[PDB]
Amino acid sequence: AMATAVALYNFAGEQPGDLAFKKGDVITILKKSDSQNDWWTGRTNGKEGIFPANYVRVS
Repeated sequence: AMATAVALYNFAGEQPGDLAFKKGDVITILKKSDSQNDWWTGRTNGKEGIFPANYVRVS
């Protein structure tokens, strides 16, 4: 099934297409790369968008 990750920090998701979340939220990964320097794509509590990979820890 899809990868999931725990948010290590808040992210305000302030630009278009971003996913906002809070520390401790469980993010469903829609698509990721193999790198911590990239922008990954996720979903949490009914919204979706992009966020910095290093803000989460894949479970």
